[PDB]
This record gives sequence, C-alpha cells and structure tokens, in this order.
Amino acid sequence: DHHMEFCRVCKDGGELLCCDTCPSSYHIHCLNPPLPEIPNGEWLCPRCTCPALKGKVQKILIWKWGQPPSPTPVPRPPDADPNTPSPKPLEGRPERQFFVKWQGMSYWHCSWVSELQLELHCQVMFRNYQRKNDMDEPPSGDPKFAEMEERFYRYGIKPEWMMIHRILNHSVDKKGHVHYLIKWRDLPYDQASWESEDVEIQDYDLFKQSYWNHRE
Ligand SMILES: [Zn+2]
Ligand SMILES: [Zn+2]
Repeated sequence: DHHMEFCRVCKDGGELLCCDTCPSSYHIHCLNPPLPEIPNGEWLCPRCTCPALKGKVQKILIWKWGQPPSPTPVPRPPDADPNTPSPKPLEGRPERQFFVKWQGMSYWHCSWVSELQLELHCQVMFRNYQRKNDMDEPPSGDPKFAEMEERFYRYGIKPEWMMIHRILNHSVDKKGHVHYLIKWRDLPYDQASWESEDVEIQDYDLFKQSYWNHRE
C-alpha cells in the first residue's frame, strides 16, 4: 500500500526492502550492516528494532564514532568450486555515539546513545546539536581519579558536578531503600536530583549524618 518509494538512507528509489510495521523503506546495501539479498518472511527495519531511551534527554555532552557492527556473512553460491573462497562478508560502518545528560538524573547517570536513537526520540535537540557542531571529527574535550577521568571527566564533565554540596531531603521506597535529594556542587538547585543511598559518592556518609544532624 503506502511505503516510502525511496530509500530512507540515500533517498534513491528502485529495489526496496519494506518494513512490516512502519512505512520505512531501505536498500539492502544501505542497511548497517548491508544485506546480500531481500530476506523472506518478516523483516523489521532498524527503526522498529531501535532500543528505547532510559529517560528524557536534557543535554548532549560529547560524541564519538562507535565501532562498526559485525559484517553480514554471504552464503557460498550453490554452484561454487571447492577451491573458490567464500564471498567476502558484507562490511558495516561506524555510527555516531552520543554521551548524554538525562533529565532528572545527575551526571552520575550519563550514558551513551546512538545517533539512530536521538534521530527517533530527540530529533529537535539533535538537529540543533548538529547545527552547532562539526559532525565529521569528534571534539577532544590515584586510581579513583583515573576511573572517573576515564568514564566521566574526559567527556566534558566537571568533577564538581558529581560532588555533594548539600543533602536537601530524603525518601523511603516501597521496599525500604532510603533515597536522598542531592544538591550538587557548581550546579543550581533546579539540578538537584534524587540519588540512591547505595551510590558510591565521595563523602556520602559524611553528608548523610550532616543531613540528620540538621533534623536533630
Ligand atoms: Zn539507499
Ligand atoms: Zn520499521
């Protein structure tokens, strides 16, 4: 009935693989990784199989090129010579990866999402980010420090944004786990966020007892 008559990747027409649960259409050679032939039965396009975000995106911090997926293997043609090598597997390509700050979550919960995810679920924010950033080459900007530098700081996070300034309130789960509302250093109060009792925040215990002394 109604599918794109034109590839969602390159915007050309011709032999198109059409999704079974959305209007999208693709060339088999434009998928990542490419396909050697139109499969049979059900096919779900990369957009319908796209994982869901764990929350609302507040800010795109940095991006990097991710690793290409495993190539698509090509069956040997049925009339092949035993000495003929099997066809080269169909090579994929890198996709952009984005390190994001989540709405209502502290910089402890920053995590990576794909370009396909932002394109689907945060397209306004993402199209704004593309406009302000060179998207061809990513920007470049004590055991525990090396672990924090490696995971958070190198990606554009001030250490202070992950240090406690004040604990403002508490809450108890249905399961009895205590949760604390944390004001973070170098960030306004509207960036305070609920954090688990069990997160390994520097001096966590010292701010907990300071909070309860305030209740006295
Ligand atoms: Zn195409
Ligand atoms: Zn689809």
